[PDB]
Amino acid sequence: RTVKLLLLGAGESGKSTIVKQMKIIHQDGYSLEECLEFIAIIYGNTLQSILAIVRAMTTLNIQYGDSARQDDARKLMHMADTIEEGTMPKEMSDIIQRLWKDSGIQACFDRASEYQLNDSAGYYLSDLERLVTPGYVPTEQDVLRSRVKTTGIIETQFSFKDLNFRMFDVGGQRSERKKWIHCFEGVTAIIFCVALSDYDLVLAEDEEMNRMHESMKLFDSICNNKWFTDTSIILFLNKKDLFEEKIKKSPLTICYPEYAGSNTYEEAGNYIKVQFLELNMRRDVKEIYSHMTCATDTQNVKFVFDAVTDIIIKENL
Amino acid sequence: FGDDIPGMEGLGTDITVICPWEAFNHLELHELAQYGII
Amino acid sequence: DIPTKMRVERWAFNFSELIRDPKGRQSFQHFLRKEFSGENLGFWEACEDLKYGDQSKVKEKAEEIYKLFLAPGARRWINIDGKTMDITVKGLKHPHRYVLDAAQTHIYMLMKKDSYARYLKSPIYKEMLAKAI
Ligand SMILES: Nc1nc2c(ncn2[C@@H]2O[C@H](COP(=O)(O)OP(=O)(O)O)[C@@H](O)[C@H]2O)c(=O)[nH]1
Ligand code: ALF
Ligand SMILES: [Mg+2]
Repeated sequence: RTVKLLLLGAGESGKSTIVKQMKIIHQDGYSLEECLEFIAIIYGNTLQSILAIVRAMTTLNIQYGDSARQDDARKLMHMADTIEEGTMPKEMSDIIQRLWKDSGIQACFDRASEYQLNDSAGYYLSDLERLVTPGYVPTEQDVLRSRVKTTGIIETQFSFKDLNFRMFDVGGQRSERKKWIHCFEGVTAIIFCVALSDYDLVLAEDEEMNRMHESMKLFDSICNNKWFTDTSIILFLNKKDLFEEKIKKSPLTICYPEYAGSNTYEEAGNYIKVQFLELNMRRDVKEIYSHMTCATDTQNVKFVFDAVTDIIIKENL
Repeated sequence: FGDDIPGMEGLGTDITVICPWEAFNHLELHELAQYGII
Repeated sequence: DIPTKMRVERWAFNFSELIRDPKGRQSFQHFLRKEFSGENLGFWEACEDLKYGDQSKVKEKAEEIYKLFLAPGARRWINIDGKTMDITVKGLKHPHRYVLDAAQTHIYMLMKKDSYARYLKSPIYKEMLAKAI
């Protein structure tokens, strides 16, 4: 039988990354020419990332470790306007590499929760030399880590366990949610992605709104909706790798003022899971399954998607 | 026709902005097609 | 207007060639409608019209664009960040030729990076190549 599966969640929760993993795991994967197409995306992500950190230097009033960087920053901003989008000229990468090594920029980078910064900023910037080496070919991880804001509703199909999947990827920003209704008919299962590391961030659409609070409202509305009574709903607490690092320095109380547990992966992670699962005011009747995930980890996604398919199979009697 | 549905006066941003589909929560899935929402 | 084969293949050279072409934008729109993201192309053209249209209608046009693409919950609400929007909404208080430049660039890149790539691999585009004279 055919399975209509919806990937829902707030912006930047990991949805499209999950779709890439389906391509790698249950489809054709990525060819050389396909990987080469991500170069412009990656170079674009890299430049946007460093520019945001440079801008936050003034916004958070952080001083550079070396004053000579003030001039490098000015020049980077200028070049950013003249260079062809998606390119990384020798002169630009040399400037970016010097800024990245500055102690002030690093202090600013560590305070990323205070502004808007791509998730993979560190990943790309810390290895910029490899990315600008002649003959560079994006690896699968480089592709999975890339960032492209999705707009609209996109379908992808693949077979697994004798099931024909029709997986729908949607955009998560507020403006994109007006379109979600268009794929609510005959939904077999819903995977709701929550970015665990969002607990101390604010929305790109509304700088006053905490990202996790937004996800909670969305899950609350989705899991208690009449239209999904017969739908299997699975909660993916995504970005556990980023969360694992962030919980060491940023208190969960930033999101949940009452949290009295320790700021550790297990305890804080479970607390967040509980806050989401208890929004199901029908928990008695139907249960919501959950998994801690790392969407950029192929083996983790392969394993979790297998358990999701089992549920769907088990649920379809 | 999705924007011609009555009863939108009085509801907060939680519906009009955060969870848009909630404005149609009084409708069955088969009615969404009938009333041109989808 | 039936595009020649060379013209349609040129739409794949880069996004700029596709969107700068009347037939290209028409073909791209059929695709965006399929993905429910047609408001992006609609917004881009509305901006181009505001800039190079009758400069005496700027005020009207800007108010209409705001009502249709920018207002919270707008029928064709576009996907831009809070800052860009703030900048645009403030500028709209006192309209002008290039008042939507920030928003337009953001939306342009949105289509280029996401929708355009899929367009070139879609049945719609492959068919345009087929029927190409
Ligand atoms: N480290 C890390 N990055 C992730 C994870 N999931 C998504 N990302 C990255 O976060 C950004 C947003 O993910 P994406 O799939 O586009 O989010 P979507 O906005 O929900 O589609 C991309 O740069 C991804 O590579 C994760 O589990 N760990
Ligand atoms: F931020 Al998204 F798909 F939700 F790119
Ligand atoms: Mg996406």
